[PDB]
Amino acid sequence: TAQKRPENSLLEETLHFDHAVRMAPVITEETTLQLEDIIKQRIRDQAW
Amino acid sequence: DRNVKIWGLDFGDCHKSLFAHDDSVMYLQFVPKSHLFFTAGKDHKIKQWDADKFE
Amino acid sequence: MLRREARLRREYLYRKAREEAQRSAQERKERLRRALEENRLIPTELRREALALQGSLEFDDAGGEGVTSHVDDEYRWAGVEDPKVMITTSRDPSSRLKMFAKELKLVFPGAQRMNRGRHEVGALVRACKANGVTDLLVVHEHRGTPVGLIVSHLPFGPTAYFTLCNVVMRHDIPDLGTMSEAKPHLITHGFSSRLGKRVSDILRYLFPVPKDDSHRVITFANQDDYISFRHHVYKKTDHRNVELTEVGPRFELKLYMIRLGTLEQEATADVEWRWHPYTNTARKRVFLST
Amino acid sequence: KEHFRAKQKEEEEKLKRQKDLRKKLFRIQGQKERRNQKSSLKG
Amino acid sequence: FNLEKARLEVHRFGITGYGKGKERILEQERA
RNA sequence: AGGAAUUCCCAGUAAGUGCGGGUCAUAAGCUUGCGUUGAUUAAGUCCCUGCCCUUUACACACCGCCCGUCGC
RNA sequence: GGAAACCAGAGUAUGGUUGUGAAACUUAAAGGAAUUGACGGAAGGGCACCACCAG
Ligand SMILES: [Mg+2]
Ligand SMILES: [Mg+2]
Ligand SMILES: [Mg+2]
Ligand SMILES: [Mg+2]
Repeated sequence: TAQKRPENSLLEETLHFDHAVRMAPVITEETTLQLEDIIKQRIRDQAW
Repeated sequence: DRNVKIWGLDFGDCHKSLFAHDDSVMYLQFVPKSHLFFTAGKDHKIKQWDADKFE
Repeated sequence: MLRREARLRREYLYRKAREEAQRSAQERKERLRRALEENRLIPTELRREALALQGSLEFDDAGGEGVTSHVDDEYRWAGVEDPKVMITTSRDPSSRLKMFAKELKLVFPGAQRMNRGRHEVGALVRACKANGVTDLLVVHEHRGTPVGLIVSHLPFGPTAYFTLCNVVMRHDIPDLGTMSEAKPHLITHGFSSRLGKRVSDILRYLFPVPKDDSHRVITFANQDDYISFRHHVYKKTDHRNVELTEVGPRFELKLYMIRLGTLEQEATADVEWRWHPYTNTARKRVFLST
Repeated sequence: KEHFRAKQKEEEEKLKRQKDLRKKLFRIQGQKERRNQKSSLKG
Repeated sequence: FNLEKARLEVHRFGITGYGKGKERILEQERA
């Protein structure tokens, strides 16, 4: 439990555990340029 | 044809191809000191280029 | 009118029950039709009742409506009439939320935004149905940032629940100017699964039919069950080269609920699909893509 | 309840043997249906 | 040119000469 | 009792007040429902800032040709 | 006399196998099409708590 272990002990323990759900994606310039490429291709083809 | 091409003598590789004039180019010559050349074509114009920077 | 609305809903649910029977009834018909068209033994499951299928097949013609689909019944006037969208917020909105609701009006052609005061949730749905409002949007906020979105189709249409992730508004960006406000072209990308076809339909029918030469572009892009909303206008400087300038808000969506009823019927409507996060394989599964 | 469960078990093995026995008979009937294809148009 | 496709469409066009009522009984007989 | 600038708002609307819930997402000094009391001004023009379109169903009546450039 | 005789088959589904240079160079439509193409001005009709007016 919490009382037995010293304070802030787990910060250096390097334990292994699992996460419930996927983390939200992070927006970056590389995503923006890739997404603009998809729109640009469809505009040229007029594939509305 | 309107293009002008720069080639390396060591291996015969084309560095660049430029639009240059709007008609056939008539004459070409480098400046003596550096890699800058002058060109003339049937488009009433004279242009100079930097062979290193392709500009 | 109240009796009419109750009467129509029972017809809507009743037709939904037999859509599976009619698809099964139809599918066995072509196998017999294929069996007669190319001389081959009729399948033994169709060996009985084969003549009955032939009589109905001979009755079959272009005049009949055909097999019923619940999606078509919900979105009956999707093409023929332009949608009418009403946008409202939760009670006691923040300053930044009232900015966000002001922007969604400009995004959707013909949308109107009304002040939410002390109006109960039930009364809004009643008023919207009376005046022919096609779609209703409700938006939530947390600490000045919008966090939830609900899209409801008023004539007993599906209700879709969304949560926003990365919201950037035009009011943050200085000196943008004014929007094109024309009827937009829609770009839908990444929706591959059957449910993905369902969700993209709800988002598409919020918009009217645009013109051919319209320069306004709205993009819904799906990447790992997260839908990206982007708004662009393009100018053709010359052939094969196009410039894109971004206008309008930028935000992400995550669907977790679709209910058959309207947002006045949380207590009675069935759930078409829900996101279940506590399944053992929840982290490693996606639903909008195949 | 225990009796009824045991009765279902006999039926499952019974239906399993029923399928195999009819399988030999079915192929002979299938051969007859081939002849009806060639005479389907004629009469 | 496939006879099996050709034979049937010839057969269908042949029956129509008899009449609509004769169509029903012959098509019933076929199935 | 909160300057310069700047944001929002037309009827049970603005504003004040209390009482619940935590609902398979989001939410803890936050988030959402429910009710009570309930206003001032406005129902119209393109003057500024802009947006969407146009300038080729012959009742009566009314009206009677938008302009310019470069290419082929 | 006719076998307890006589003689000596289709459907789906899941997998496999197969069926002299265009760059080292070029965003000038590899250098286009056009009686069919590319732009600009003015005027008229509407509209907006992304504009005025009154609060
Ligand atoms: Mg208030
Ligand atoms: Mg109130
Ligand atoms: Mg103050
Ligand atoms: Mg309160």
